[PDB]
Amino acid sequence: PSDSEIPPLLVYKWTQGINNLSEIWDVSRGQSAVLLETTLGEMAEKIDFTLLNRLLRLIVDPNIADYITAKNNVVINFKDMSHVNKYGLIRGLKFASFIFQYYGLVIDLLLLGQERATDLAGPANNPNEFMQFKSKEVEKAHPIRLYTRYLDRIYMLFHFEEDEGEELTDEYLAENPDPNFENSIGYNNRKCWPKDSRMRLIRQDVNLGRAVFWEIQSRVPTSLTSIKWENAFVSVYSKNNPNLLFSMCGFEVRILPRQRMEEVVSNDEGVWDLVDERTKQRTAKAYLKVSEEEIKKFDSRIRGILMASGSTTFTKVAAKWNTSLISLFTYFREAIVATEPLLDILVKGETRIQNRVKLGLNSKMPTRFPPAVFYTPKELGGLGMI
Amino acid sequence: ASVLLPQLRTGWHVDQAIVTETKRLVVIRFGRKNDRQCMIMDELLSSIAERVRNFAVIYLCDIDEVSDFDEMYELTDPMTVMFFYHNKHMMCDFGTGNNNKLNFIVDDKQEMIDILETIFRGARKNKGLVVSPYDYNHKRVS
Amino acid sequence: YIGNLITRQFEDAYYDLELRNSVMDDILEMMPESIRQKKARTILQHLSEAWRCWKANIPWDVPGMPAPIKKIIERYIKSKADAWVSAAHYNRERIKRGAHVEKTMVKKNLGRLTRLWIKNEQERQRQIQKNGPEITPEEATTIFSVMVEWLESRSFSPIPFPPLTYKNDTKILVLALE
Amino acid sequence: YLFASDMIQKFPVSVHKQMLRMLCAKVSLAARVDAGQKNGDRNTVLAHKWKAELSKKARKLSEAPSISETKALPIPEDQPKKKRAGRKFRKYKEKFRLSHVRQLQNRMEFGKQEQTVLDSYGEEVGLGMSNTSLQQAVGAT
Amino acid sequence: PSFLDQEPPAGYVPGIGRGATGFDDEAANVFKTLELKLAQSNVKRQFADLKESLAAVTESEWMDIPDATDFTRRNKRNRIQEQLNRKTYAAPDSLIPGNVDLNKLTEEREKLLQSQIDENLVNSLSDATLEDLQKMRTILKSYRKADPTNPQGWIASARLEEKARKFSVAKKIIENGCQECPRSSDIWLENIRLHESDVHYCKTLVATAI
Repeated sequence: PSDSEIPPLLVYKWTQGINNLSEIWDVSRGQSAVLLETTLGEMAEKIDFTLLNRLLRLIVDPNIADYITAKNNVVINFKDMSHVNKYGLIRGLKFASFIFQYYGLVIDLLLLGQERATDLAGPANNPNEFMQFKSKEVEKAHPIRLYTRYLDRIYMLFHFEEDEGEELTDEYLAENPDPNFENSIGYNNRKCWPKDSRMRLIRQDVNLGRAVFWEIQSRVPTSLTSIKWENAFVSVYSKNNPNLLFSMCGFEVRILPRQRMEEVVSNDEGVWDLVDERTKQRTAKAYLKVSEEEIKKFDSRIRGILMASGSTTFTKVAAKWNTSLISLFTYFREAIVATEPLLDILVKGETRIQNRVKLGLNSKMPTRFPPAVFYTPKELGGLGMI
Repeated sequence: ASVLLPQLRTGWHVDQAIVTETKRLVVIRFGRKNDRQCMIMDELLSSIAERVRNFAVIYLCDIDEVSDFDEMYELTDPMTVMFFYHNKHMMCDFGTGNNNKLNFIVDDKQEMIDILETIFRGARKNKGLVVSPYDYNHKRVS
Repeated sequence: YIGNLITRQFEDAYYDLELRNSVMDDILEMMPESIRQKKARTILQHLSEAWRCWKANIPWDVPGMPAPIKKIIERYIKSKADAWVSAAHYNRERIKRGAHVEKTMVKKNLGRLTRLWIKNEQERQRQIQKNGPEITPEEATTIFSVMVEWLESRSFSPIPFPPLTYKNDTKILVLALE
Repeated sequence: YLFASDMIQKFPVSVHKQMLRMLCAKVSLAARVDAGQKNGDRNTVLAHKWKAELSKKARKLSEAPSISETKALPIPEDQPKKKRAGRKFRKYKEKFRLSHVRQLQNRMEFGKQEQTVLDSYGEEVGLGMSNTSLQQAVGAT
Repeated sequence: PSFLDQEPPAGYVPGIGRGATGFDDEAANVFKTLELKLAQSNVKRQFADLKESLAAVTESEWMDIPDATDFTRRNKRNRIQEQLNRKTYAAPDSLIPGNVDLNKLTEEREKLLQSQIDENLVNSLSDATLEDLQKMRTILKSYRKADPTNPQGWIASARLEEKARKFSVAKKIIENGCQECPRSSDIWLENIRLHESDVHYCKTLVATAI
């Protein structure tokens, strides 16, 4: 995260960027854009203090760096058990954010490459804005068009021609080869969408995505971070799949233009209209859902705030669940209207409190227990539920 | 259990054990002692016994050799827990519906200490029935 | 119903605890000697103490314990250990599902799964220190050359140690404290 | 060097520090005895009983304390707790007692929405009636 | 343990002992026979054969066992964590989230920093509530109608309802107050300040003001 864009603004600005790339949606000649999302697993746990320490000696006075690694080496204690952390970063430290993001810059430089990362950052004197390039030529130079990293999660947007895709697929099928077409097995597309929305599986696009991911995994060392296919989501926009699927900061984003729009049905409520800067018209649209992980996190917090945690009082439960659901509706906002499954978890969970408040009053089931007690400002004595 | 917790042999050990102690709070239990439900309550009442020693006290009573108090206190059950203070039955209000005895297991040591403390409070205040701080409505109500 | 009615009127927490009281009954029946109650108490203390030491991942070796008693204790804490690890997981999955969970069962599961997570972590520390750093000097050479080449390409002046008198110093301290 | 000796490395991980300090002490003393003794007549008995002492130290520090009888809670009896008062006791008790502004924060108005500071950490903080009406309009707290 | 060792003296049928409170034959045998006719681990075994392998331990070895000695020291750490959790405290009065600002905070304490060195050499508050602003409006109506001639009467309510309403309604009651006041220049200065125009209206304000 930067100090400017909140994660939602990172999602919106990101989609606007993909839409603002030059002729990214044209598959006519065989162009295939591949957006690879993957989380870097175990990274902060496998960070090494010697390498990390030298990389810090690059940034800062080695006194500060030796303080940092010296602080990352301490005795970690839990109840009646003690050890030392020799291997891996201690996140609870305050500078652990700077260390985390910088080591993430090491892995970024490995992913992008010296020349290409130089192309994204532009001149050091006049650093370009996020997803802004000095020229369409350097935009079209390397297969990587857009790149960004949110914590462990990394987002790499590729644009290939027919010859490029055929080359990488021929290479990864040269080292790989599996004539049984098992490449469709183990592939995990985001499953929270409605069928056709989810990207279809076609051997050329699947082998394209797995080929790119294999190039990336082979590009980044193993002893640094573990990049796993089951942790990686690879979306492929091509002549086949007119859906660009990526999960950023909890938002489930599918992107479809006006070009191929006729392939599927519009989602009506809860949508974004992506506008190009050059044409000054609406080029694409991005339909959104809430990710299954964020849904499991909300249902998680409800079951934990009610079924797991009892006793206490009423106004405290209504206030805690209240601020929880306010937090979620403020972070997701419009996507809640679009996502069907969570709108049920809302009613179910919101009913769990009324049951929790009723069954706190008495053992019997109230036939009709008036909503006016739950919904009423706390100033009047009500629970203040929203 | 069956180490720290004294096991009352017969109905005379039960009766006498109840009558002797004026100061402490007599906690009697009854269970088949081979049953999982009463076994858990035993292995809880060992540590609970060590904590509540100074005021309450715990006594193991199986129903094998003693059929006497079943006809009196209406005990069949997988297990039961009886309380007595000044040789008087201490009625304990849970959300189970049975105020006399508790047939349900509790999983929290600090909780069990809390309800023993509570019935000890009402006991000294001489109240026949004391309201347990917790509910146990939906928990067991067996 | 009615039959048993007139008849009577006219007259896993289970699994692990059963594993413990089972061994307490076995040891209880081992030697029926004198002062067997005190021995049962001390052996119970060795039993729960041993289980706590395994929970703390610490060698429990006692120089004065007899070999077969040490063996039966290790066997117990190994089986109890297996039901403990498997239970801490299966219950965790039941919590992620949200089907049936007990209010202090989720807490005890937090504790147990915690202790096994710390155990796995410090086990990883012991292994990494055992076989040395995973990073090879070739990989470190390449990646460090990449970072250095980047900082040189960007011409990045390194961050100095904070001076004795720094301009924004007091405001930075304010930001930290707030 | 001495930390690599068997005398240390044989005992568990917790005792290496004490065995290091005591060990270095006994090594200094032993070398001083060897420096005091002639080359012809030397006796190892001193370092022998010192080695026995270090063994006793390591075994005692290795053996943990026996479990105490579990401390029982006090009998749940209510007491008047007397009264006290005074500058001494009003300071020490003053750090514990909720202050007047904390009480005013615990008081919340009936009709109007109470004044609420939303912290960057959380929005749940109300100020209750702690601020006067006029004060609440100007918003200077 | 005394009553346990005393043994029962035959029996007292204890039901009546302490005064406890309760809150053909061939036929029976036949129906019992009818009920009859109509009604018709491993690791523990390892514990058992290990129990059999125990036999090598002599009683003289039994009399000596290293009891207790808890190696986790959860007794001490339990005592310390207990000492830490006994009491808590009340938060000081500086934690009421007024926070002032990092301006008065920083420029306040940086001069203290410079002093020590030389010796060694609306905020986040919720929106103003309408009823409260109604009390404001009534109170200031009273303080205005007290003396209309007081300039600080329309200036105090001027700024003071100017913060609440923020709008040209408060600005208008300020202007009417300037119509009542005029002989005082301060109400005209604050008047011009509370009006925003470069030329059109404010130059007329200056004209009337002079």
